[PDB]
Amino acid sequence: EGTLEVAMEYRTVTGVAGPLVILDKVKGPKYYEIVNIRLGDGTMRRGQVLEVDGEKAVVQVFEGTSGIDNKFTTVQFTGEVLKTPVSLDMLGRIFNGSGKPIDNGPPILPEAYLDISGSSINPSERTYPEEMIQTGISTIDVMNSIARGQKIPLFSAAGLPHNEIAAQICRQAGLVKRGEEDNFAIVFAAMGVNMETAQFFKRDFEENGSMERVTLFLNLANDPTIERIITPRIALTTAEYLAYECGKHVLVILTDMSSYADALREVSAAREEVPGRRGYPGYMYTDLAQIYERAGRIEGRKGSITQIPILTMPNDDITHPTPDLTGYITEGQIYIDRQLQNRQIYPPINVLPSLSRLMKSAIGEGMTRRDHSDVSNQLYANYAIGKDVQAMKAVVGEEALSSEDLLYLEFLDKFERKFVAQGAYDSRNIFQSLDLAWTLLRIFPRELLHRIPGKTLDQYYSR
Amino acid sequence: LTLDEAIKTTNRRVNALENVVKPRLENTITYIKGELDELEREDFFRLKKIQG
Amino acid sequence: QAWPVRTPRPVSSKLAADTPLLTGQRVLDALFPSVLGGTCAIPGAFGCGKTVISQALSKYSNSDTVVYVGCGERGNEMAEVLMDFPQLTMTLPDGREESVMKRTTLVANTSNMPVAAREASIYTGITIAEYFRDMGYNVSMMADSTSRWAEALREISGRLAEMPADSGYPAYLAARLASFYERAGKVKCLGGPERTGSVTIVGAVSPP
Amino acid sequence: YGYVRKVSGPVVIADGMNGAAMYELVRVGHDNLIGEIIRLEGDSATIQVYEETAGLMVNDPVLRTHKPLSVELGPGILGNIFDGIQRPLKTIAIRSGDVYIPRGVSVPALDKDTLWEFQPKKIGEGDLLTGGDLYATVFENSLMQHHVALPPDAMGKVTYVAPAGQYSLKDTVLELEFQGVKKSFTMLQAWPVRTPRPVSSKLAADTPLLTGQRVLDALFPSVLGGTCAIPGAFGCGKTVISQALSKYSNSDTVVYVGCGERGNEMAEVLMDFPQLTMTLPDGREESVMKRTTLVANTSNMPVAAREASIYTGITIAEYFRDMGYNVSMMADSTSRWAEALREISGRLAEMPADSGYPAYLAARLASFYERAGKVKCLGGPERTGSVTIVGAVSPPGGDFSDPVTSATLSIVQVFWGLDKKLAQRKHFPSVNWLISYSKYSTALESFYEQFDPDFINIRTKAREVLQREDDLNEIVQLVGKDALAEGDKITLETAKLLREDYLAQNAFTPYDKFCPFYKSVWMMRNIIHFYNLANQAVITYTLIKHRLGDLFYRLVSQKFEDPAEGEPALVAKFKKLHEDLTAGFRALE
Repeated sequence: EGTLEVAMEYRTVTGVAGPLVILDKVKGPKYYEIVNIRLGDGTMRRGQVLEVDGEKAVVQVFEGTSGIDNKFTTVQFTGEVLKTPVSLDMLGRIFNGSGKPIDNGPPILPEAYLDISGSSINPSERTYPEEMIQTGISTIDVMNSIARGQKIPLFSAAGLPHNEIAAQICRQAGLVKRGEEDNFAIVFAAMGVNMETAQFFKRDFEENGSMERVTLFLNLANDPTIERIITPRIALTTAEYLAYECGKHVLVILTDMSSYADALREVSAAREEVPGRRGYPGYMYTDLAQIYERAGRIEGRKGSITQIPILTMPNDDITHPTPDLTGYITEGQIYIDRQLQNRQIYPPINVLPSLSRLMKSAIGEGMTRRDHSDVSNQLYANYAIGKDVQAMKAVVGEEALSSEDLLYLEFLDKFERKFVAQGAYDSRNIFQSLDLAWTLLRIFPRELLHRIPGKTLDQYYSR
Repeated sequence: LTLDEAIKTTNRRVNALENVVKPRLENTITYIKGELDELEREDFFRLKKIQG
Repeated sequence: QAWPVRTPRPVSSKLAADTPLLTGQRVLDALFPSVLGGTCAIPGAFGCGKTVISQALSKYSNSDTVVYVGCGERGNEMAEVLMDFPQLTMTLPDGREESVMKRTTLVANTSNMPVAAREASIYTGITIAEYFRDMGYNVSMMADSTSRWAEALREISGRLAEMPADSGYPAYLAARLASFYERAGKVKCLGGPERTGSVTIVGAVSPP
Repeated sequence: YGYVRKVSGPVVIADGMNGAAMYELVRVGHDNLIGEIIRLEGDSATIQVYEETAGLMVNDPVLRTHKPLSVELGPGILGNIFDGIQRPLKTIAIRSGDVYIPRGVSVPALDKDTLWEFQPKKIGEGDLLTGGDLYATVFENSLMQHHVALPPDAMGKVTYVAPAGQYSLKDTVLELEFQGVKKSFTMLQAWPVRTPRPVSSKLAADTPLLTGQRVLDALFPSVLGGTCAIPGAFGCGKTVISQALSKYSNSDTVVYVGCGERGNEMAEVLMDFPQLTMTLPDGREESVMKRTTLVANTSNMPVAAREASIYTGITIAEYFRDMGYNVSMMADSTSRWAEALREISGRLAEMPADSGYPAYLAARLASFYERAGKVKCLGGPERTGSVTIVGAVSPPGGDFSDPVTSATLSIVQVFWGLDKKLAQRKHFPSVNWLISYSKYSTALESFYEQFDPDFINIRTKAREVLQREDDLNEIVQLVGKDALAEGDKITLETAKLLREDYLAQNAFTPYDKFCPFYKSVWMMRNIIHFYNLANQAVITYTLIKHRLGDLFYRLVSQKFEDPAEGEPALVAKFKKLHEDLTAGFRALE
């Protein structure tokens, strides 16, 4: 084997500006080589070499440039890109943003060092998601369902209970069961969460007793802004190792993706890169791809990576660059409405903008019922007509609702009342909920229904 | 009859017209400041980089 | 053979297209028709999943050959294409039963693949379709998310510190996009017999 | 050693500073102009100088400090007045005599020649001590005893302990050796503003911030060590709430922090605090300044000092919490701080973000706000303090859409929402019940039920009544009070009584200047219980309204009672009134 070499330690640091540390007289640099910077005080922090030109090197330190002296700090070039020591033993533990074990436990004994930002899967070898998931919440499963390998985020403005919904989903996560070793292992990324939210996550996960199959990658808002960018990379790399290289299906969760967007914006503004819309970097689409575009099923392996991000519209606007690019990339949306929260509904899922682009394959005959697609389409389409009827009633009066419009208004009322609402710990099965969905569709006459054929639901029978 | 007509007009103005205009004002503000102002700084920043 | 990917394939003389593109969709072929040789463009804002129309058109067009060259698109769409095109089928006038995968090629690179390859994707797609046209067929393509090949432009213009024209895109964006789109059209090919193949560019532009 | 080379406005380039460190404060020129290092390109440095740089001379000396922007803590920190960059305004004025702030003042933050009474703990001369150990306490003044904590990042076996007596900060009150080398510590601790103070464990907040106002105490409670937000731009509500916090809040200390506001406004507030006086629960009369510290940086002050004032204040609050005291910070105008940050960013030519603020504005605001919380102390003996921030916001025109407002609402747990409409309608509390909220109620429910298990149910019923108040409002608006049912009329009347009797305070009146939580709880019980007891009887609304005149008067007076009688007497009176109202509602039914 090629003989090893001890990393060269330099002291030629010849410039500091912003978060970027300049070096000179570097002997044979390497792009994206991880360099750990030791200050004169002796404290150490990591960093990446962003731009390599000639014998120079423009390093981006992690813990901040503060305290770096141009004649007393030393930089050591490890000569290798960032690598996360993934291992099967990493399950049931908590790690910092960069991966420091923070559960008062010994560090990870790596089964293999794996580089973050792993290469893409050859789409010829890529396959298609073909199985539903039993998260434990009615409205997500019944309409705009989630497939074992499908990516889909949660759109929810600030202050909404989306964190509680994520915690409930993670604690109640399970297969359809229509096995425990390959059962759902949950990788729980936490980008830029509050300390109270962090303690809540830790306590809730420890309480459900599923610590044996859940990994927390916590990154608080106190941690450096650049260190938040590598947290999703590490989480997804560990998920890739667990799923493809070990077998068990992984249900990747990342909270506050808007925090990741803000971290990207801060890092880009630091280096003065070309800005896209709203001052975000012009390559944000590619970065959000490299984060999201890993969920899927690989042909030769029995693993599967399901992605459930959690975004937050900053101004409660769907047109914001982060949610817009996500919706471009994320293959569907599960939407949460503040207006429904104003009505004191615990799971404020609004179904009008919520669609799963892979639902057309999750449904079928192996699972669910043969009337799933048509019933979902009707409860998706008649809601818009009910909203239009409500608007007409608001702008004209109660007399505007004719013998047909009043039916749509009553449909909307009952749909928002009974169907959407669910218990904080209710595992409402599909058929029991689909019966009430059929009742809601049957509030309207069985002949005015245009899109659905009568025979489709007629195959199913009440009681 | 007159009260019904006036109430219809008032409700239409409150619901449709004002809520139509205000998003238009927000979009116009975003298009100017969010793009033109950002571009102007970026253009000048690139020019200063060229000079340096 | 071999051919530079930016230099268009030579022809005898381009000529007007006068045969409609039977997409099999009511709206596409009834109100807003397209001709076999013309250029289309579908905006399809976020959440619309405009690639469903793309796939339907590729499946059911009268075009002899389809080159789905989706650039920057999600890999699951390519998985769907590779899974369904063989199992899906079409019939020919001879009466036999055959798959559409026998005539469809994908030069697609996903969004997680490196950025700079996207322009190469687009150009290789158009050159392959040009070759199939010079064969004489009524070949067609549809480049999913050509707007991704503007992010590819500006993510390079930024490294070169080129002067930003509009929203960060370089100045030649319109020029290059025209140089790409202007390669469609019915044309009498070079040499006998008198092949009169065409090529269609059903692009997709995703706006922010 | 070190000479300037290029002076382009605020930006300054100084050569011969190879050993300089990033963000290390430096003294520039003979006038001792103070500026922070930004870029260390080459062997040269780059400094932005806070005060005006006009008149600098090339090759004028530059003197390093080997320390980032730091604050000298210790005895005497309370009571005084300090600038943004930790400059004692009072002593500067006394020493210079004149009024203007000299360009290049060098007065130390705390007088190092003044004497304070010192006495050590029972520690021995050869014992072992570590960082955060409380080895002595000092009577800086009466009733504000100051503990002397051994500085963090310092530990070792005890070598010398100063016996009790009169000493000054320049004296070496403590000396100890970890290794063979020995270090001697005085009573002055320096700590950088940017670096937070070391903590042992971030506890869960479990005690409400009793502000003395019923609306904040019961409707929208705030917990010790919890963030708070105020949309304060007019109506003097910010002044009122600040005075309430200074006088009646549970906090053992208050650290007001004013940045970039109107100079005359800071003059008014800094003349108001000395006039403010608070009585002790033991009957003693004190001055709020004896427990108050004030950091005021007006608009005339340098922009960098305006940005650093907030961090200075939060570091002072953390130092106070280091000895387990409950201390409350009050950021006067976070909007002004954000504008100062924007000006600094524009000076640095950083790439603009949303609405012109730099892209790190949200991140820096979150980093600042994350320092609040109930925290276990470092080092023994065991004790626990808290730091709660009640930093206000000034949205432009009241539109809660500016990035400062959005980030603050995203980070702050409890938003109280002062409304100018209530101020126009002559509302002393001015708290809009329709927009305020308290996200910490779920965590505070433990204490809420421990004090009274029915109090939380009463609060939920009051929230439901407030929600139905607007419903009855449009009901009266569209058809009038005639269509209201007897139960609906009773609910509307009870909501109006709650709004005009308990949800509103009288401040200026001696009887309602301070509202104890006991009186608040009894008032809430006497209101909600009466509301229900009248509700289930549906009885003609007119009849019960006529026959409950005495009950209505008792409910109204349930807040007119002064706190002079104390909790045992007022609680008994409220209980008797509630029993009488219940008897009148039940017997007449």
